[PDB]
Amino acid sequence: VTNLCPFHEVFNATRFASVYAWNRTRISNCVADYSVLYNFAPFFAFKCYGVSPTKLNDLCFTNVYADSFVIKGNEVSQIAPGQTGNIADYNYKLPDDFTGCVIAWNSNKLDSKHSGNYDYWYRLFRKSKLKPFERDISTEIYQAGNKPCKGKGPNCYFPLQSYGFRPTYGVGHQPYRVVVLSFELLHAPATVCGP
Amino acid sequence: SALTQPASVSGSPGQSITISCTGYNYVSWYQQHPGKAPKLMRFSGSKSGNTASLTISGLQAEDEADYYCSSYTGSVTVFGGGTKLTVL
Amino acid sequence: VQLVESGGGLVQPGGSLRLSCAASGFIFRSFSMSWVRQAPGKGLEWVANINEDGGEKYYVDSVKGRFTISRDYAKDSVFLQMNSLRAEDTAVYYCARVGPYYYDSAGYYRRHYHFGMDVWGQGTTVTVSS
Repeated sequence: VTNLCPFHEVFNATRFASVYAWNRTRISNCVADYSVLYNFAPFFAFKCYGVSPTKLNDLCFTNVYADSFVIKGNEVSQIAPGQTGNIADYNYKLPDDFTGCVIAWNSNKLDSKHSGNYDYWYRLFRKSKLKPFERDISTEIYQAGNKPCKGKGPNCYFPLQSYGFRPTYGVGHQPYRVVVLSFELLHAPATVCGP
Repeated sequence: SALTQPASVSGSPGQSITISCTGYNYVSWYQQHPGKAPKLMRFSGSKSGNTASLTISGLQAEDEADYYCSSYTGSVTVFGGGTKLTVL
Repeated sequence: VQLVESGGGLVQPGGSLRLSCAASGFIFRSFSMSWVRQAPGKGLEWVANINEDGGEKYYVDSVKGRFTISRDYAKDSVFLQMNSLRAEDTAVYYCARVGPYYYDSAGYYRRHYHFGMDVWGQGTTVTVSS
């Protein structure tokens, strides 16, 4: 084993991207050792769909996709196939047949500056519901009424709102970092396996 | 967690008057005249810990109304006692 | 934008009524809706709240689970069924939309929204008496 999959960057990045513009990293052509994942952070909401976690070292996939972002405590449960809300509807939606794992852990220490960590935004309004595995980084003013908007107004709203993360909040409002691993095997031989 | 407001505040026309609301990041202010539904809110808002404040500059005759502070957080909203402003 | 309340009137205690809130001029599938009552001679008081999809319904403790508030995307309106009416329940009811149109203080640059009840309907009167 000489080429370990670079999980040292996904679970230990200096800062994570906003949920509406969640970051996607591709992991391939490497040996995947998930046993070290528990050493990265005290995982709170580890959950795998379509695959038993204890057998993660005994499977192979063509490519792995890590989608990393930051949400609130209440919105962690929205990261699941067939779920609805704000994050699952207008920010980041998983397919109904999703296969992979979800790892969510608290980051109250790194994403709470006591004055409002307003660098993490989420999409509040959208014309339609987000398609699975789609990013909508568009920043056009949202129209709620019938009049033209061409900018902010009484019924013309900015689609993105900034989280007000602070360390004084409860566990339900403290920021949580989420990494969703999706496993894919289309045609190519699996370049990702276990030890 | 009902909010606290002064019973009534009075001031001279054209004078800046401050109304306090003591109880938390989302706070809204509404104005209501008799016979009409309340309306969302020369008016300057500020927040400090568990206290919010609304200052009115350039008081006029038409500004006689009742002002309410609310805290819409999570999914439960709580209204204050209502401050009936008096214009001299 | 326009909100119109209807379905109020006079009722004996212990009855069941239905209040209807018709919305126009804005998209109904994006704004959470709240019902707030005001007794004559008193201030406002929250009654009920529902999100856009209606899957999260919340009520004040003073009404327990006696009232049932719902919304449907078909007719684009809100409805509130009233059960076990009491003497202290007679009030004028308004339905409002929780819209982030409110921008409080200089935090506009920081892009922080204060979700308030920007549009209030004319409300309907429910008088619980013999």
